[PDB]
Amino acid sequence: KLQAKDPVSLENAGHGPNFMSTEAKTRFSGRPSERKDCSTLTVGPKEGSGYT
Amino acid sequence: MREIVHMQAGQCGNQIGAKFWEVISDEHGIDPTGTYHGDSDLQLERINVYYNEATGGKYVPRAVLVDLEPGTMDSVRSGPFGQIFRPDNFVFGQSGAGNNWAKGHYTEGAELVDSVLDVVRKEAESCDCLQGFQLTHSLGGGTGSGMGTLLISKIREEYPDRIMNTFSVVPSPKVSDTVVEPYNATLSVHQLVENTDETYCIDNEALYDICFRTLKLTTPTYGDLNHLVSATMSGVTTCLRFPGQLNADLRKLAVNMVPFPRLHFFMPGFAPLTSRGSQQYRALTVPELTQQMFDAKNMMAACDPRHGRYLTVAAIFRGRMSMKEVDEQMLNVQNKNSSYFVEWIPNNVKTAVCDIPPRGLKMSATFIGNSTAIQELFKRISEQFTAMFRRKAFLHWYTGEGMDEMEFTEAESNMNDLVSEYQQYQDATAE
Amino acid sequence: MREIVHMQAGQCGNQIGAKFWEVISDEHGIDPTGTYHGDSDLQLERINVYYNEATGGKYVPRAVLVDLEPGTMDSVRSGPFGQIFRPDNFVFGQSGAGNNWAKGHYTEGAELVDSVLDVVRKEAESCDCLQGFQLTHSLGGGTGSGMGTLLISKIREEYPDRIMNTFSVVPSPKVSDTVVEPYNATLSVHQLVENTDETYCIDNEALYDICFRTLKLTTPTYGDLNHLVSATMSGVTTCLRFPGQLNADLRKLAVNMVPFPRLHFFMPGFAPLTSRGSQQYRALTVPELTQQMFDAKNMMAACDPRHGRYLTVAAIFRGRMSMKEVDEQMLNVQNKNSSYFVEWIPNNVKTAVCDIPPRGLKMSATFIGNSTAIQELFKRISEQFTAMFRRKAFLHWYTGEGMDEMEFTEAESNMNDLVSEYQQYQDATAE
Amino acid sequence: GGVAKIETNSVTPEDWQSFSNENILKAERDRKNSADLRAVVDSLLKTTADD
Amino acid sequence: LTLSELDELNNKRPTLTYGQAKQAPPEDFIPAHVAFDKKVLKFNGFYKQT
Amino acid sequence: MRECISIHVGQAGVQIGNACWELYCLEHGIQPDGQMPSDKTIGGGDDSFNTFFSETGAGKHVPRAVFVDLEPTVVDEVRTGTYRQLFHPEQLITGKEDAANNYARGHYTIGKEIVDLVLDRIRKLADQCTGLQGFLIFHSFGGGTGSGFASLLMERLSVDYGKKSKLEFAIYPAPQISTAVVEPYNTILTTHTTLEHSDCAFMVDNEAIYDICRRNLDIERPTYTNLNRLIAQIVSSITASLRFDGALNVDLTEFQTNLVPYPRIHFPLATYAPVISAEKAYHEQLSVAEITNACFEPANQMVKCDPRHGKYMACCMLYRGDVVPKDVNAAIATIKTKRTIQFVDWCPTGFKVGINYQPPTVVPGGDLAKVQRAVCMLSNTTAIAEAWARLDHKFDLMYAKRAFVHWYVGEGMEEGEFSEAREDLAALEKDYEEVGV
Amino acid sequence: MRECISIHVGQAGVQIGNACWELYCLEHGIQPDGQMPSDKTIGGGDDSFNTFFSETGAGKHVPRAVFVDLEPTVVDEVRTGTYRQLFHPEQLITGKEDAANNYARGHYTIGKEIVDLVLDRIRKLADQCTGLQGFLIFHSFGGGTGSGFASLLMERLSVDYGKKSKLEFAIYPAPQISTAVVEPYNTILTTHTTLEHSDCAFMVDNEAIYDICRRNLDIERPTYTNLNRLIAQIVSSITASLRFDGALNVDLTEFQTNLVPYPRIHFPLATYAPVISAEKAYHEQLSVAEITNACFEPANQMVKCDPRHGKYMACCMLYRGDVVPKDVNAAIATIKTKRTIQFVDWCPTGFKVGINYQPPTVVPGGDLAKVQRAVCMLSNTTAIAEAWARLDHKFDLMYAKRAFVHWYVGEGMEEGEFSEAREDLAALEKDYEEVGV
Ligand SMILES: Nc1nc2c(ncn2[C@@H]2O[C@H](COP(=O)(O)OP(=O)(O)OP(=O)(O)O)[C@@H](O)[C@H]2O)c(=O)[nH]1
Ligand SMILES: Nc1nc2c(ncn2[C@@H]2O[C@H](COP(=O)(O)OP(=O)(O)OP(=O)(O)O)[C@@H](O)[C@H]2O)c(=O)[nH]1
Ligand SMILES: Nc1nc2c(ncn2[C@@H]2O[C@H](COP(=O)(O)OP(=O)(O)O)[C@@H](O)[C@H]2O)c(=O)[nH]1
Ligand SMILES: Nc1nc2c(ncn2[C@@H]2O[C@H](COP(=O)(O)OP(=O)(O)O)[C@@H](O)[C@H]2O)c(=O)[nH]1
Ligand SMILES: [Mg+2]
Ligand SMILES: [Mg+2]
Repeated sequence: KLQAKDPVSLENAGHGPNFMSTEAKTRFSGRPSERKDCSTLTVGPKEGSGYT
Repeated sequence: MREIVHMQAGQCGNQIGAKFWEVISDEHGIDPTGTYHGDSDLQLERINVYYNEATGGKYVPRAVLVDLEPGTMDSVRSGPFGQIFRPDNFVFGQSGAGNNWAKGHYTEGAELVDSVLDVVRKEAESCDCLQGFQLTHSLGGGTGSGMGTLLISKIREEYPDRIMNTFSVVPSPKVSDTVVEPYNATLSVHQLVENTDETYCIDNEALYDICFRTLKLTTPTYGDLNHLVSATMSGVTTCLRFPGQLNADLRKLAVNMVPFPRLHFFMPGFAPLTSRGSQQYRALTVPELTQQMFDAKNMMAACDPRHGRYLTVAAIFRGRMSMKEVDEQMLNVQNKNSSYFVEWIPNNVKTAVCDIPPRGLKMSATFIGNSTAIQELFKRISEQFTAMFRRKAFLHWYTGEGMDEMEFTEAESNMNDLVSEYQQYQDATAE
Repeated sequence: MREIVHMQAGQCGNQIGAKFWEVISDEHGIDPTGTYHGDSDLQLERINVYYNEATGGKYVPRAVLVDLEPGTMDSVRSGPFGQIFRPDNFVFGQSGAGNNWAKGHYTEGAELVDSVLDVVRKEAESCDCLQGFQLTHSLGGGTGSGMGTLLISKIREEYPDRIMNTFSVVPSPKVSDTVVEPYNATLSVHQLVENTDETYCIDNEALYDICFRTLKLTTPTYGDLNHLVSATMSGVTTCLRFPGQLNADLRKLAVNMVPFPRLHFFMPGFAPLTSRGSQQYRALTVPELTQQMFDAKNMMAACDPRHGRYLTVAAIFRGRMSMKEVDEQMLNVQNKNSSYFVEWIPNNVKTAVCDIPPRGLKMSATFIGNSTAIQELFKRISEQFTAMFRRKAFLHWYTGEGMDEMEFTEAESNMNDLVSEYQQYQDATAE
Repeated sequence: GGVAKIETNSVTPEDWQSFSNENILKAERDRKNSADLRAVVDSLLKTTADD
Repeated sequence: LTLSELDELNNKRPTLTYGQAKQAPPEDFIPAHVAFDKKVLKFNGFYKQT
Repeated sequence: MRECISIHVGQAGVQIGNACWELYCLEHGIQPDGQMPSDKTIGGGDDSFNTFFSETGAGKHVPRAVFVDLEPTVVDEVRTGTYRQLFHPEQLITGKEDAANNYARGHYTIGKEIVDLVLDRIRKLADQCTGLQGFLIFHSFGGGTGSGFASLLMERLSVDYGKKSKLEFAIYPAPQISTAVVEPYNTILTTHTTLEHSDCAFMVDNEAIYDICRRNLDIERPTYTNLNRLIAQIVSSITASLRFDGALNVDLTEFQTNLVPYPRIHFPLATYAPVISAEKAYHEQLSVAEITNACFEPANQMVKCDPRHGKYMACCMLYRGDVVPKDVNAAIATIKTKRTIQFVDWCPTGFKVGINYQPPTVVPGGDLAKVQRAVCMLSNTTAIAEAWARLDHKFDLMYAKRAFVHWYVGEGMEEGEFSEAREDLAALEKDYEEVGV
Repeated sequence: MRECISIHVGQAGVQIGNACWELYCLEHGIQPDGQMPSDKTIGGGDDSFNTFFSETGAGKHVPRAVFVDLEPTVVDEVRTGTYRQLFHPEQLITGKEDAANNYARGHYTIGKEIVDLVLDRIRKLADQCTGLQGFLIFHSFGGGTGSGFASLLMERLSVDYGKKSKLEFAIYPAPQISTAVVEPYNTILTTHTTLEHSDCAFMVDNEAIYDICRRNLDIERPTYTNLNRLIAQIVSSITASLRFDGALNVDLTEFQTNLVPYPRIHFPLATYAPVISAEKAYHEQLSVAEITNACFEPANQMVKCDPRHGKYMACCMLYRGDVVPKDVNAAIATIKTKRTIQFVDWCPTGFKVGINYQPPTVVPGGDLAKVQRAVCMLSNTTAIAEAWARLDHKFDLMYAKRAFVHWYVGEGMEEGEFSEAREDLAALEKDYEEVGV
């Protein structure tokens, strides 16, 4: 897992790509920008953005 | 909405076109009845390239099936996936010579050409884009070469702007199986030079070589040779049918291989090809695909590529790939064997990566070579022809229907100019 | 990601390599199908040294099986754990030489060598960080001696820097098993001296003695014989596969054990080995492991390090032990038995401790010794060679399919030079 | 049918127990801090009235 | 000895040739600019003026 | 106000545009069906989407792009894909016959039947636009539609519009890696056409992007999706000054004025820093000095071109995120004390920096990591003359024997445009020489 | 401001570094994922970790270490072990083929494949250093990458830097216990770079550490883990003065200018006290006078050479914990009147005292006791000539008939290197003999 990556073999967890699947349909899935559920994680201290 | 109208001429044409139609019908999900049973919208979105919808939701191949004698066409109607064809585009003659280019091109071929031309006009006017024409004939016979070259001449005179490729199964020294093969090939190669845009020359002894050493099979029969030819045929139009990262249709392939109008005699190949007992023991990758294509024992033409120089190589890869391995494998091949590539054209590789592999294979590739080593078959056929023509043997069978020996001399001379042109563009340096 | 290519030559090499591959598949948790059914991540930690990931989850061994006649490869394929091998890695010819160095090296071995070299080139190209080659064969045969030494030579000019290991089953002092065995042994070690990086000399007489006086076992059987040799083979390449406290690969062993470029014939030894009636009477501890490891009866060759002198010693331990007591035992063995160690080299025992023992054992050790005692074996083969060569016994073939007496003369001279070198470095003084 | 869909999110049975255990330990840790602050506020409500 | 040890031979014994399983630290850290990205709180207001 | 019109031409253009508009929708919070999330909010202004998206009034955020190709494959792939209700169906334009890697076919035969309709759509978009900042034409110099019809569209747009800027994002062929044999012909013809009708021509290679994805993002097997995501990051960092607000801002009109000295040298290089995966991102500080050094590293350019074989002329650096203007001219000072990075003598001040406080947007399921600071470098070095000379040598090898020239003569061209392009390219070499000396 | 970069080269170097960094993490309260749970630190204030760790700004603490091996193994064990998240991925540099106990392999052929990676990583760690103070380098003389590549890295490091302090913590070969064969060859081939590229070099013997673990720690089953734990405690006691606060304290410059009299005489004895188990710390008082007396014992040194056969040239004591300078003065008065310890006549005052009030910390699963006080005694002494004499006897014994020289000669090394390195070590012995008469 800590080697140089392969998106094709890392598609579908680790079992490789799907039958009759094209690159644009697999990659450009139109997923929304995820908002992390950091309830169990420990968020580091805020450093402030450029607006601050 | 590009499309190709297909033509089968002769017994070999009607066999290796039948196998081509059933393998692409399997790729497109078409039943032997004709009703779709696939799983993806990609499998129908570009089905208009080869099929016509009919009333009742059934797809018909856009093919014209021509033979002088109607035994092979009864066989192709009887074969599996044989009932998808229309019965209108089944053109037959009552008589018919066979293994006689004069009596396939001049006599009993001058009146059946009107019927096949009418069918071609019908199938071409039933179109909106009409990318082009695909003839799957074979040199050596009468109606394969004579009627086939007459069809190519008529089509080139009618539509001289559409892409139009012939395949041809050009004669071999060892398998032979016909006395008049040098005459039949010599009388048709100059017509192919003048008219055909892409000639994908296949050879029977090379197909037997593949099914003997590459994949074992212990009895290659005839269906496996046709399946190799059919997979090679399907690997060229996979950019026309299925989408991919980098696309190349027939016109792009013609532009990016042929440098000059007369040098359009490609030699094809296919990868992967494994034995049935060692298919699960192989790591199928793009580098190993390149290993298999760039090899003398894999090419489906009888020429050894090491005996000349590559002008251009087309690699039509199929599958979920990374473009960097494709580019670096082609460049490593060129940089290693740079002596076998012409130096006045840098980077002699056209690359087309499609996203849909053929069924049963995860990672496939189709090879096309414009090698200058293709002149060995032409020199061989020329010396066989001049051996049979130095004393005029089997010549009354050709001159009984108005053909002159000056036609034979002109065909031999033009074939010699083709050989000399290939020699010149092999030995030419960046002066 | 260091990796070696295994190469079995002769029928002895084929059986011993099948035994080695099945026991290493048991060590790495590979089923006879070829998949993985183990219980730890450390088995796939370094699975690439011996196995290749076929697309489909199968692990194919990186082995080349060579035989002149398809004999024992049928047994290898039809026995258990024989389906893992790729069927394209079996190389055979239609004839079979058998116990003839000249036929196995010049007439029949010269036809298979191109195919074997192609297969080995393919395996080394499949490698990306190749460590070297490990060839198993027997001295006293036609394919094991002749074809094996031809392969060793050819791969020596192919890869002049990779580490070359040979596991050679050497003739026993008693019981012949072959009457041209001194001829084959001399004519093969003439190549083994100057073409191998390290050679492990193994003989059935000492292995049978181990099986009776150490393991009782009533009926030894070549399965257990090749099991003992394969356990040594698995022990010698342990640090390449599993993490440890002191790593040592084959290059490390060669550097620390080969003082002079000709002196590289070792006596292997594996010594967790207890009779089944005495498992309840021993404690598997490091001092007892060291004692049975340095015992003369445990040696897998008939030569006596008590009669000779240890130049260098390599001890590879497996298991979660201490370092201090291992180092203390290696110092203590020399400090008591200082008459069997040459004193112009101080502390001539190398230690390589790995964390993971083999399955079913708390701890393990394997012993690789470069004694000067091995000159007795070459003296035996030399006088058994000259007793035949002084009356031209069995020489009519070796002159028939193409050698002179000069080759036998040079082989005998090289063997006697090796004997003189071993003697001079045995009796050389400290200062 | 069932449909092959891989698995993605699925926890080991000792990870499932460790999710509920560390929720209880985090809630107990914040409960004793409130109990520490409750004794602070109660104590200063007596001293400030006395001062 | 008892011959039932042949049937007891196929028992699952505690495999320990690979040592004790090392404990792994959970991935319970995330930087603030990655944890709180794209998170905006929207409200509505009057802002009365005279 | 402050809007630009995107023109994605070619298969490379359409795929780059897919990546670009996915990044733009994720940056502005627009759903793939062109709607706001309503219950979720993305934050940031009221008109910080109008550069690329025009509002219908019912909440439909239709973009400002024209995807055009002479092939129904790559564009119907978009029409089938997840962004099927985002684009107006008249924006996505397909021909019937392919250009077949032929500049003559794409410029004289097949381009003319579709050029009128694509300029009609461009006119409709520009009439919708209040005041246009410029066009962004995404294509490839390799061949076909991106070299032919694209140059035709540039000529017609320069005739019809004039003073409006036409920025190019050109996928220029690698010195060694290429996927076609007529690429020198197509590149020299399209460059001779765009040398007289462009204002700026940002070059992005492919082999260099393979090098970036291999060394930096440690992807040993990269596809075109990662390359297009990097190019999308380049163009997003370019236009973030127009889109958001903050510190020092530069617009696309005078990007050129602070970039190109003479109206011949308009081929700036590209660089992005940082380009790091999710593993090697939270273990580094990512300071402004570090990202400026990562921009100035020779093995970090977006084009296979060593910047040490030539002098710099202008460097426009666009910083994004937690970037204070103290650190920018603290790092630029160290760059100027460095002597291996040697600037041209007639340009004492050769930096134009623009700082926006908006960090870059990470795509879900992508390869780049969420970094607090980033910088996109646009260099105008003289070192690209090596690539120009390699193109000239390849053209000489191919044109010495007139190979693959009948394909261009028989579909519209004369045999004088090849020589005209060649002498124009040699003139470009000599202009670079006199600029350098 | 201060930092200390630690390089760990070789299998022995990486195995020292594992225990070193677990001890540093437990000293600074850093969890293996890479952040502190609390903010204030017991002893030192706030930035007491800058000598070893660096802030990413977001709360991640990355060590200032470079773990280098010419081998996938061991460094992959670190990369897949407990501390897989603490270490930066690019500061663990691995090769492909091991040097196989060959100085020629490690120095001439395969070292010059990742010597530039480790140098670039060193430069990038030094760029994050505000004021850099140390280059603590950990390796062994057993051979391979710990000798040849350590020599190559030390040579390039000393020509690049040189105003810094390059300290060595070398695993010198023990007089009679050794785990290899060509150890004298490798040690003599690498002793030149310890002579003329090192500011100081502390060399230990594995059997000396074995003996002190067997006697003091009561471990009849000692292991390399215990050896690395003791060596890590020694290095922590050396470097605690930079990070933690306390009384009169010595940084590396003061230490190495009060330790070495001459540039070639920089090879001191190492001793740690009280090396003690917990069930024996229940019985011992562990007072300052008795731990100083335990430091002045023949069977307590890290290297097997009896100090009664030489003259103590200088001693630097570093005390930690409940230590008062009054108690130190009493202990020094006790030592200076002992007839067993004698000094050179040209060193009237021969003690340099550093004090910290931070006691050493213990690791779970460890072997040392939690002592209230400790002392590291580092003494430049002429009695180390025994080790060089034994090594030269072994090397001459093997080199009398040219054993194993064919490996080095064929692996790109001239045969005169052995002779000239032997001459250099003979000169070093001559200096150490007649420096103290
Ligand atoms: N970076 C990047 N380059 C691409 C991509 N797709 C194609 N290219 C480049 O485009 C070049 C070939 O020209 P194309 O863009 O495929 O041709 P076209 O512009 O679509 O015109 P036609 O030849 O008619 O298809 C190749 O050399 C590629 O380097 C892509 O997705 N990303
Ligand atoms: N104190 C201590 N010494 C060690 C340890 N591991 C190895 N050594 C020493 O290292 C010497 C051998 O060199 P290695 O470190 O194993 O090898 P290397 O430096 O990685 O170089 P290569 O031989 O190429 O692998 C031995 O003599 C040991 O004394 C350890 O964990 N602790
Ligand atoms: N591939 C293929 N080759 C054939 C077949 N029949 C004949 N040939 C070869 O081609 C030559 C004659 O071609 P033929 O098929 O008779 O041509 P046709 O009469 O026009 O159909 C012979 O020398 C054969 O070696 C066939 O069915 N398939
Ligand atoms: N240990 C062991 N030795 C074997 C085995 N098979 C053959 N041999 C030895 O090999 C010698 C005969 O050589 P042979 O194998 O016939 O050589 P080949 O003809 O080249 O294969 C005999 O002395 C046997 O002792 C085996 O399975 N195990
Ligand atoms: Mg296209
Ligand atoms: Mg090592």
